[PDB]
Amino acid sequence: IPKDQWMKKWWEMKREIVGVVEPVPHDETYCDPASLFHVSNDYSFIRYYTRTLYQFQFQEALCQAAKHEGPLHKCDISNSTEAGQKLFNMLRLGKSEPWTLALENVVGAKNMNVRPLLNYFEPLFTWLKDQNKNSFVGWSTDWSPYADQSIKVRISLKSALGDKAYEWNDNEMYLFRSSVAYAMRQYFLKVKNQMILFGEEDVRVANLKPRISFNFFVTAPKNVSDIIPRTEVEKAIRMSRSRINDAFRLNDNSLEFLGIQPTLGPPNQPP
Amino acid sequence: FVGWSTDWSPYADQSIKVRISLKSALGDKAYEWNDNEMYLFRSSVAYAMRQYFLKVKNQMILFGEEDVRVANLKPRISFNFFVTAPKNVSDIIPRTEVEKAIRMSRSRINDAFRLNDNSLEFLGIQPTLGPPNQPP
Amino acid sequence: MNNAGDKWSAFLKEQSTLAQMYPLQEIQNLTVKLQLQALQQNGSSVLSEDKSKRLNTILNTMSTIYSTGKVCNPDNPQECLLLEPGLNEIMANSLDYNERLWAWESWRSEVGKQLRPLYEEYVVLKNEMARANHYEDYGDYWRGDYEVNGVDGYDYSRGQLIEDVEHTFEEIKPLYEHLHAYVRAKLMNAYPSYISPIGCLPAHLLGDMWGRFWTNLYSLTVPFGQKPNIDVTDAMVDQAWDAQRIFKEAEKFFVSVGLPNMTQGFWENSMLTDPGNVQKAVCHPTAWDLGKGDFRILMCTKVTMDDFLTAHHEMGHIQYDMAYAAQPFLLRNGANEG
Ligand SMILES: *[C@@H]1O[C@H](CO)[C@@H](O[C@@H]2O[C@H](CO)[C@@H](O[C@@H]3O[C@H](CO[C@H]4O[C@H](CO[C@H]5O[C@H](CO)[C@@H](O)[C@H](O)[C@@H]5O)[C@@H](O)[C@H](O[C@H]5O[C@H](CO)[C@@H](O)[C@H](O)[C@@H]5O)[C@@H]4O)[C@@H](O)[C@H](O[C@H]4O[C@H](CO)[C@@H](O)[C@H](O)[C@@H]4O)[C@@H]3O)[C@H](O)[C@H]2NC(C)=O)[C@H](O)[C@H]1NC(C)=O
Ligand SMILES: *[C@@H]1O[C@H](CO)[C@@H](O[C@@H]2O[C@H](CO)[C@@H](O[C@@H]3O[C@H](CO[C@H]4O[C@H](CO[C@H]5O[C@H](CO)[C@@H](O)[C@H](O)[C@@H]5O)[C@@H](O)[C@H](O[C@H]5O[C@H](CO)[C@@H](O)[C@H](O)[C@@H]5O)[C@@H]4O)[C@@H](O)[C@H](O[C@H]4O[C@H](CO)[C@@H](O)[C@H](O)[C@@H]4O)[C@@H]3O)[C@H](O)[C@H]2NC(C)=O)[C@H](O)[C@H]1NC(C)=O
Ligand SMILES: *[C@@H]1O[C@H](CO)[C@@H](O[C@@H]2O[C@H](CO)[C@@H](O)[C@H](O)[C@H]2NC(C)=O)[C@H](O)[C@H]1NC(C)=O
Ligand SMILES: *[C@@H]1O[C@H](CO)[C@@H](O)[C@H](O)[C@H]1NC(C)=O
Ligand SMILES: *[C@@H]1O[C@H](CO)[C@@H](O)[C@H](O)[C@H]1NC(C)=O
Ligand SMILES: *[C@H]1O[C@H](CO)[C@@H](O)[C@H](O)[C@H]1NC(C)=O
Ligand SMILES: *[C@H]1O[C@H](CO)[C@@H](O)[C@H](O)[C@H]1NC(C)=O
Repeated sequence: IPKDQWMKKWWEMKREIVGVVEPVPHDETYCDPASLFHVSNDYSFIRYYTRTLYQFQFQEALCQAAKHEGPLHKCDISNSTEAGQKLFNMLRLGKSEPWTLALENVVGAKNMNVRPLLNYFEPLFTWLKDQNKNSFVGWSTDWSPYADQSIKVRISLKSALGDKAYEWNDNEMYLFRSSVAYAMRQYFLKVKNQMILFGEEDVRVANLKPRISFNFFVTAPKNVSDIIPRTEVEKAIRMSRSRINDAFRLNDNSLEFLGIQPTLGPPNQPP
Repeated sequence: FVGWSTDWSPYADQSIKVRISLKSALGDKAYEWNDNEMYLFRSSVAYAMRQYFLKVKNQMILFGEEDVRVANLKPRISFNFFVTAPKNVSDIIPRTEVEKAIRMSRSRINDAFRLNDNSLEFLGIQPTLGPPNQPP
Repeated sequence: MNNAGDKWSAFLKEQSTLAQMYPLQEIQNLTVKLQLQALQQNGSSVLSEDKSKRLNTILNTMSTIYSTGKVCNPDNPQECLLLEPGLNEIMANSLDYNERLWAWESWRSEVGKQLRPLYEEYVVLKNEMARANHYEDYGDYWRGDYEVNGVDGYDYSRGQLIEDVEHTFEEIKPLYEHLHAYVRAKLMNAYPSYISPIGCLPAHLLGDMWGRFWTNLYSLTVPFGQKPNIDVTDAMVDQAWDAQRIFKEAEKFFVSVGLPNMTQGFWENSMLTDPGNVQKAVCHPTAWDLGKGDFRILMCTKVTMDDFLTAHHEMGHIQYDMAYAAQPFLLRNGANEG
């Protein structure tokens, strides 16, 4: 992971592994994982994962020596000397032997297994499956609470220009972001009388596709957590749409903002 | 000559002067040249530099609106700009490369401001009209 | 305590240098080789003096920044909320979307920004330290705690942990998806027009600051709220259960499975009850294995079912520590960290 792509990766992992999406966008200036105690104090965190499995691997094992018949969550290993001796055979071992051998002395396996956890939670898993008949299981890596403020742009270069059409590389994206920032500056200067220093880094762009159709949203100048509401962005685009069209030699049909529909103009009539 | 001038500098030989006449090319319906127009012009110049360095020298240089330094702004809208290194201000791009970059992407700069090659004069970059093709 | 810890650390460091006289290429005794591995790891002693002091400085700075992190009102900077008091209560009790979002964002903007530049240098320094000890990366050094070699069947490589964890997580995903769907459906009725039925959950609506635990969401996701949970806290009060007999009950439970009794000096040296205000002590339940058959428990035990379970948990640690008392001091620890 490059040093300038930590957070973008982190919130890309939470959206598809944990299924948790950030409420507001975070740039590279944030260090969200460092806000956790175990990250900022140099503690290995994989220990809390394996320990979650081992106990069940122990428990499901200890209920076999205790001769448990019902569900695993109702098991009690008390009054069972065989289970205690089986546990003690590994307890007395300490570090003198590899942990795999210690596991094989209780669970009979050399590698960590996750099946005991599923066996433990099966009575809950069946109920949850029965409780989600009409709801949608899973999640999508494309939705976010701030996606309601995004404006989608669709560009068709080879239709408005035909031949002699430039290619949409990163430089064209920089020019487009600069044009959007200029439009925001013009709107905030000519309407609200507020001098806001927008830049090309304050127009955040995602979901770039070969169609040249992306989603951009304009944030605060240095307060990325703050997003300009979509209504003001639409008003700004309407105010200075001709300049944006001229900057790319497009005319109101190959540069569609998908929510900002242009007005053709009244057909003036004779008397 | 006794004395000195507050307008000369050793790096002033790398400066490119831009002269803009809004009310002649557009007449009426002409926007005013405030700071936002200057930001747009600097962004266009940075885009032109990026295009030149990508399509010729095969070098990816991340220019920005802060790397096109502008001085001597006047009500005529005539200033002097020079393009520096992305984060090495002490380093100035030589004027020849800047002129080549402007020549390469002058149409885009003209379109961004609705000017046509006569109200946007770069004072050193003269455009070419085009050969008058002849019948047999 | 600082002097004792420094003397112990100096002794360990000077013995680590002496342990270099016996390379692993010739040791044939399994436990001797393992003890040599335990005492041979240079750790932070392999870096230069400047790098070591910089690493210690940045670690201490990060720890202090996390500890002293306070969210303050710009209107009145004098009043601030700390992490443990208040802010955790805000994240675990409030049902207001805006308040939870403010708490989450303020905590992750006041502490994370101050920790990003320090963490960037911490990563590089740890990578350099790991590479100085013939490790590809510091994460590999972390994973080395599960390394097993030269057993002919029980061997475990450091790179095997990653693939094993990845394989195991894909078998939990089917259950986690259903649990997440149920949690989202139940939260839909508590925070309307914010939880999409098709997307994920916002990070600030998981009952806790970081989402590490969903326990505080239980009140918002109880399956059958009309049926009370199994609670026996009042029953112990009716029978007058002090914090002296619950440990006896735990001991009886332990001995019911064949595990040995408690030590004679364990009860006398223990602090099973809070010393009040006259004596200042800690309250985190901890087990202590001082050595020479000295096992003790520190716990400000109240009269609660959770206290009973915590007492059982601590007695578990005590029993585990007692089990390997005959092992050499370097091997007086669990098989691994979990
Ligand atoms: C970058 O941008 C971000 C935004 O993206 C910005 O962060 C915001 O900063 C502001 C200012 O500090 C925060 O607003 C503060 O909120 C504090 C928390 O208490 C309130 O939290 C909720 C806020 O809702 C407000 O608006 C709604 C709708 O208008 C209104 O109903 C609320 O009353 C409130 O005004 C709110 O839900 C919450 O509600 C309480 O009461 C209900 C009962 O009504 C109860 O059910 C709840 O459980 C809860 O107890 C509560 O009102 C708040 O303390 C704070 O107010 C103090 O400070 C201001 C000055 O800051 C004083 O004027 C005021 O008198 C108080 O002393 C203030 O309201 C906002 O939450 C942040 N948002 C985010 C997302 O972070 C950053 O500052 C920007 N940074 C930079 C550098 O620019
Ligand atoms: C941001 O941009 C700035 C530029 O704006 C940049 O700063 C430059 O960095 C370079 C690289 O370090 C500097 O060049 C170094 O100069 C050192 C000084 O010794 C030399 O100084 C003069 C340099 O002239 C060079 O070019 C001319 C013309 O091409 C040529 O004739 C010279 O020989 C030389 O190559 C030079 O006049 C001077 O001359 C000596 O000898 C004559 C006799 O011939 C004698 O009369 C003089 O008195 C003098 O003794 C001398 O040659 C130099 O040490 C250094 O060379 C070492 O380092 C490079 C690598 O850096 C090795 O490759 C090399 O083998 C040597 O080990 C190098 O030549 C340049 O001067 C800087 N300019 C400015 C304005 O600062 C920043 O680095 C940029 N920063 C970032 C972050 O990007
Ligand atoms: C590895 O060395 C240990 C320590 O010497 C051996 O364990 C026994 O330890 C006791 C106490 O130190 C000694 O009195 C014994 O002589 C040691 N050996 C035996 C067989 O009891 C251990 O046996 C050695 N391992 C091997 C494979 O030789
Ligand atoms: C520890 O460092 C010393 C030098 O300081 C080096 O000789 C040795 O190989 C390193 N590793 C071990 C395991 O001793
Ligand atoms: C453990 O000790 C208590 C008294 O300290 C004693 O009553 C009890 O019988 C002992 N346990 C066993 C199994 O004998
Ligand atoms: C279209 O109509 C809108 C308002 O109805 C107006 O602002 C805009 O200038 C019009 N565009 C034309 C006439 O080209
Ligand atoms: C003018 O001529 C130059 C080279 O002589 C050429 O690059 C440029 O495209 C021409 N411009 C026209 C024909 O508009």
